[PDB]
Amino acid sequence: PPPIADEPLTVNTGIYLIECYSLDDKAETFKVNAFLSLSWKDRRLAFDPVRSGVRVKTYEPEAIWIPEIRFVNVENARDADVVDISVSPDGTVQYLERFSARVLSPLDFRRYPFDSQTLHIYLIVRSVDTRNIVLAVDLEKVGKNDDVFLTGWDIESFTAVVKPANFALEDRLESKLDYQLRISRQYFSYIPNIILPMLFILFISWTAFWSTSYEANVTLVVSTLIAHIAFNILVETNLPKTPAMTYTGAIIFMIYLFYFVAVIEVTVQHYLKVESQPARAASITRASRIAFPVVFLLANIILAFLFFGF
Amino acid sequence: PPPIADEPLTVNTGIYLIECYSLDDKAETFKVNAFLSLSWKDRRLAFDPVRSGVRVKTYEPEAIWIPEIRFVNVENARDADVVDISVSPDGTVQYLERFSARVLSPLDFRRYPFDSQTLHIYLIVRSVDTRNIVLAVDLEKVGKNDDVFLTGWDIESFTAVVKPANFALEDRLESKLDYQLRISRQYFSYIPNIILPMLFILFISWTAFWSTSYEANVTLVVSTLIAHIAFNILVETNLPKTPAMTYTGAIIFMIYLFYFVAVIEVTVQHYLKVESQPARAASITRASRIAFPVVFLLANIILAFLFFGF
Amino acid sequence: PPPIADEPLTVNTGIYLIECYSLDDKAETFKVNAFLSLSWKDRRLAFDPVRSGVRVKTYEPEAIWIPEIRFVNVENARDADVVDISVSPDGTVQYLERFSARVLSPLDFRRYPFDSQTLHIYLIVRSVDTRNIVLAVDLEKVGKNDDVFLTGWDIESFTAVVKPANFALEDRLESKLDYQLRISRQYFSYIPNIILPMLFILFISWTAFWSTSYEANVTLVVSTLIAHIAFNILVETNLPKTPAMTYTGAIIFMIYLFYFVAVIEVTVQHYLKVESQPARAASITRASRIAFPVVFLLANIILAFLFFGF
Amino acid sequence: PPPIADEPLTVNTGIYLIECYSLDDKAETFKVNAFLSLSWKDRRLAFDPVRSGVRVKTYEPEAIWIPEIRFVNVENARDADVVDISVSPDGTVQYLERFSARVLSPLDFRRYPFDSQTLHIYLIVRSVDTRNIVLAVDLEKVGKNDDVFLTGWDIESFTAVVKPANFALEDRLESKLDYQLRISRQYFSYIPNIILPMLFILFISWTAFWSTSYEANVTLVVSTLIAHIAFNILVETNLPKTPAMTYTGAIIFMIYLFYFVAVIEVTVQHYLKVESQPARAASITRASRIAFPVVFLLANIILAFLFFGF
Amino acid sequence: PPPIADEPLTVNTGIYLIECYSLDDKAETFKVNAFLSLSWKDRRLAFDPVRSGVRVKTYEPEAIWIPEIRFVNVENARDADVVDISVSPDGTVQYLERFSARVLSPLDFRRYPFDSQTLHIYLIVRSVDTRNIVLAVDLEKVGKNDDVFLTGWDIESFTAVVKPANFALEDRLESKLDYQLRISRQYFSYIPNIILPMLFILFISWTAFWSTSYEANVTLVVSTLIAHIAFNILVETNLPKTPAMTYTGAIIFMIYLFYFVAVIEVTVQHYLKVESQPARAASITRASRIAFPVVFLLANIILAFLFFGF
Ligand SMILES: [Cl-]
Ligand SMILES: [Cl-]
Ligand SMILES: [Cl-]
Ligand SMILES: [Cl-]
Ligand SMILES: [Cl-]
Ligand code: NA
Ligand code: NA
Ligand code: NA
Ligand code: NA
Ligand code: NA
Repeated sequence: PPPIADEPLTVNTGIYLIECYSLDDKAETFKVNAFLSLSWKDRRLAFDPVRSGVRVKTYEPEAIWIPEIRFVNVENARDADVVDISVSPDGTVQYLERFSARVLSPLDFRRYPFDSQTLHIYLIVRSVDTRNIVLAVDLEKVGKNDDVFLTGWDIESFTAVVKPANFALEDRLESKLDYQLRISRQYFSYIPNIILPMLFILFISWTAFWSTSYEANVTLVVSTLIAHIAFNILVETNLPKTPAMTYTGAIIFMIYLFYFVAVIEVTVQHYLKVESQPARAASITRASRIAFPVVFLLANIILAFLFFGF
Repeated sequence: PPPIADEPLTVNTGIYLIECYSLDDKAETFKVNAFLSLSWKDRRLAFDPVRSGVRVKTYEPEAIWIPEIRFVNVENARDADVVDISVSPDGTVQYLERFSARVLSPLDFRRYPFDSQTLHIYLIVRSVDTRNIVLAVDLEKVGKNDDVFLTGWDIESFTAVVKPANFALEDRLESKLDYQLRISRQYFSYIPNIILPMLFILFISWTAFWSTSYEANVTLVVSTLIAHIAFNILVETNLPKTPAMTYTGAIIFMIYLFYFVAVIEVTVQHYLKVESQPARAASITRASRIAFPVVFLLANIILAFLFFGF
Repeated sequence: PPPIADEPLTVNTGIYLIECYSLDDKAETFKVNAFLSLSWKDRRLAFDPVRSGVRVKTYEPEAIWIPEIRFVNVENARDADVVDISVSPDGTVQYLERFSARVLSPLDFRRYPFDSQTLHIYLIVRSVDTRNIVLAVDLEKVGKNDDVFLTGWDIESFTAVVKPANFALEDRLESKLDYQLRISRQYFSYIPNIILPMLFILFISWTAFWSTSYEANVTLVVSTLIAHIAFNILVETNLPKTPAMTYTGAIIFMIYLFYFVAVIEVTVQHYLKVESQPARAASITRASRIAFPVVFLLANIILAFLFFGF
Repeated sequence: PPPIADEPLTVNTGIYLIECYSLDDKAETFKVNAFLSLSWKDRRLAFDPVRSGVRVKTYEPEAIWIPEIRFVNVENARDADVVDISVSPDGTVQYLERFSARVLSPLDFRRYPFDSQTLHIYLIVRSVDTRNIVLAVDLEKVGKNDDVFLTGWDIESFTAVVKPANFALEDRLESKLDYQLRISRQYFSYIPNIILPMLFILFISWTAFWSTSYEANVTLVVSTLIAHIAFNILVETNLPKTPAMTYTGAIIFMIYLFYFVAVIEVTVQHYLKVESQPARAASITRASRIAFPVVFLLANIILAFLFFGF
Repeated sequence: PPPIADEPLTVNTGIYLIECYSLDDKAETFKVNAFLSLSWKDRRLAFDPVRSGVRVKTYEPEAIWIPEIRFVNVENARDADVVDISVSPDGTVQYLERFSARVLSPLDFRRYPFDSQTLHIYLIVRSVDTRNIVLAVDLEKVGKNDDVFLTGWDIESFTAVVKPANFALEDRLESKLDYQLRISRQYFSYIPNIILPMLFILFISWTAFWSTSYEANVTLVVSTLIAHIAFNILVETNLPKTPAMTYTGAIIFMIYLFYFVAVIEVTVQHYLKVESQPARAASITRASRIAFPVVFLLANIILAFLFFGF
């Protein structure tokens, strides 16, 4: 029994995150636990304060027409839980439900660890006989409770883009709001825990340049390579999968490449030494001692700028 | 209380994916979140626009006969959620539910990474006293929302094969539509991340051909073999299980075989050198230096053609 | 309000697997998605075709007495979903529900990979005042849809043992049918993927018999042992846990035993060589070169016959 | 509407395990699938066999007063499913529900693998105006179906301690029965699969005592130590976590300690040999050859007795 | 139909943990299974003991007004299960439900293993036309059953902070109680299982200081480094992820740093020895033998005090 008039029905909306949690990097989902606040005008149940004796009149949800607002990027039926429905005398209705749902928003991992994400929560409504359109009421959208937290993330801001998207969909108009939760990662624990030790085991690999012992060198470079793979396995949890070209993935690939050309160098130095041209051998090792750290430092700087300064 | 007439009842159907997600390579399932749109003629509730005063008359689902359309390859009861039921005056009924369900469709991994899949969603309906038959209405089947995504996949097309399958089943006719979601994988991140490093550790194993030191060689080939297994463990996540003969599984098996015959070679060179026939030894190593990369490049080319050009 | 007469009430039953899936080797469960078809005589609602005008009369499940058929080995409340209830005029009732449940049936892993399993689905019904007994109707038990699949398994047959088990249980008779889904494993992908590489790394271990260098030998045998454990970790996914004495577990244990006695041999050859009896040393190695592969081939043949030919 | 009389209301209880499954060593839970059988006297619905014409009168659960029996150590709302309620003429009521629930009972891992556990299922009931007390009826408690199984466990016995615990709780009497499922582990598969290979890799470590080559020895002892950690990783699944001092944890710790003092020994032998006192070196190695296996055998015997004979 | 009077409505509350379980270090959640006890005055259903004949009058939850108390930090709809509602003659109502819910409370890992946590359970209630305020009744808050246990934790105390938080929220007053479950970890099993073996493999690394053999030394230090990473992988389960600067993470990082500077030392000793200044080489090794254990002991002491004494 929808409200009837000469104009499209506007439904004011607001979201208020009480809790947000479980940012699943793998499934690209995150659970949320919030207030939904709908408000719209329905003159059909507008009433008299004086004859009825009360400034505001509450109703059970079965009793009156409540618009079919629905989340779009939500993986399951939401845990709907009505908290209040109250009608002002002019027929404005104010509805407030608590809800929780796991939301599906894509994450972009290219600048990880130093990435930042912008999670989305969409809301559609579909038209009936009246055209129907949603819009944001900011006093009730200021959705962050002060206690909200994503462990490992700084929660920058919770806002909504005020202009609804409206479009044809299976021969009816539909209106869609985009709420946005913006976050940036807490990278620094990674420096002690991931980047420094990989660099250490890489440096141990470079020690072989001051050795001339081919068996000491192969044992050196290849055993460090095993250590490197083992350690990569150790931190495999903090290196989420993408089809995309990640930054960290880049520097890691580059490290495998350094293990490779170090093996090539050790082999060349041993071949030259075996062919009785010790001069070229020890010149190539003595040169490598500068070359490897430097080309690394350059390749890191290029690769850093290429992802961040671009 | 089914509609009654002289003809089999046709039910027009349409699906509209709002979101699809969670392509679980292991379980061969994928979750989907879509519109179902049923439409069929029921003259029994056909009505007069003029006496009733309205062009279209809505009904609650309890009120009227709605056909038992059911998914076939769905792992659980679907999260049904009716959005609209409306009746046109001639008695055509148009029904629209939102639903989400994890769908079970087999995946074929033989050409992985470069595979493509064609996920299915089946729809049966079972006959009552009237014969009952489903058919696709394309204006409401054009199921992709522009925002649909499977991370790591390009979503090619969403279509339905218009001819229903109809068949006897426990002494009743049944009608079955096959909707098809076609996808191809985003392989390229694999090149930096999986194939190149395996090839590097394999090349490091081939370095042993320029060495004559048996201890340097065993340490070389066997330590690279450990590194190889470690690395295979590292990417174990991106190498899904099959009973079938995979392409990537083929090249991997072939790599183990190369580690084996390299060990055989190193051993032969050392045995020959120990038996005072250094000429045959260093001839076999000097030969290996060409043979190994080449037979590899051939064996890869054969193996590639065998899976792709066949 | 149960049907009343002078005889035990027979309930005809049938199962029709639409889908089966998720054979969880760990939990020894497997999900199934099928038709249940109950049929039984109730003269109390037998009726007149002519006065009522219809050959068959449908009823909602609340309206009439439907026997409490229940699965036994099912881990949760089943997803019951009634599809049809129809009454023939003599009072025979034909009931058909779609259902899905994860079923608990033990698996026997002793001959794995080459095992075969026989999953079970039991059905009990408990007596009221009438004695109650189930029995199978084969036309509705032929439960395989042609599309049914367990990835990695050939689905041999779906049948039911026609004689019910009937027994006292807490002072009432109970009747129990046993449906049986028989399957055999798709082993062959394992040969390239598990058994050949383990054999290769074992052969690399045997290379040490042609070496006399004690450091080359320890590095050889012990580094292959690390590789072996690493590789076992790699395929740990395809080696399911049992309290029972597995065949594959046997050959694996035997491989560890071969690494051990190879270490013992290498040590003996080195001790003999150190005590100035080179003849006994090189005789023991030269002997080992035949002994190890042979005793292996024997021990595998015995072990194979012991599990399969017994 | 509770039964009223001059005495505390006794409720006879019985449990009948139809299936038990999913002994989760980690969560210390286990799922169970059984009969609950309640029986109690209610004269208010006692009735006349002759005027009513029937020996026993069934009732729907809504119709009459059924005591609030509740499980204590159960992690979720139980899957309640009433099977029968029947009233004898004197007013004794016999109630029988099927149920399944995952139960939380602590496990004691100190003697693992050879441990045995005693899982619990508690039942409380809370008093109303009548005092209320539970007690066990053994004919309906004999809860094992012959088919019950916990893979990897022998199921010793299912019994209940007949004396209820009764106590004040928030100003009301409460009665609590403790049913007990006793089990002992199937250890033997562990001998081939865990303990023997660890012992082998440890013995390989002791081989170094017959070597004087320091590089051979460090490669020996340290490479076996890597193998040991790898293998411990391989069986990490069968070594469940505790805050408590496990037996298997003890022997494992002791093994690490043996790797350590073997490294210390190899180092001392090399230091003595380097300081031109070969006599003390080879005396210490020759002594170690006996000492290590022996102190191990003693330390294992002490440790075994300390956990089992204590 | 809320109670009406001149004062804000107080609702007395109490929680009684029957069981608590599943402390998930990763998700920072923990399941709980408890009593909720609400009590509040409603004169509208106050009644006469003498005319009605009973001291206390029970009601079904549908019958009367029960306040919307709701958990805040709970991840799903709670498994509500009403046990009793009883009304005293003056109109005080006493309500008691059993419930279970997984609770979301952050954990602080900085002092792990030796950490202690303080889990929270919040309770809000939102105002209607009457102002509404919660407060704790201690006789019914004493929530620990004697049997409660978190394996690996000592359960210190269960209490509630008696002063409610009250605040504006979307134009209504809200009241919020904070129950607190305090716990401290059972660390000691970690000493045999994690810290001692890491220290052992580190000491093995220090053995290299008494060796002058560069190949023995590289094999020593780098192979212990592989062992260290392997072992870290082995205990990866007991080292939970944080964005924060953990203590155990600190000592682990410091251990990687010791492997690094030990490699640097071994390299320096070999370079000095190669440049014909053996005096400086063996002086640096002989110095290292004291330096490494000492700086370690200091750095551990500083690090310990920095986390604990600060
Ligand atoms: Cl050399
Ligand atoms: Cl050599
Ligand atoms: Cl030698
Ligand atoms: Cl030596
Ligand atoms: Cl040296
Ligand atoms: Na891992
Ligand atoms: Na893995
Ligand atoms: Na694995
Ligand atoms: Na593991
Ligand atoms: Na692990």
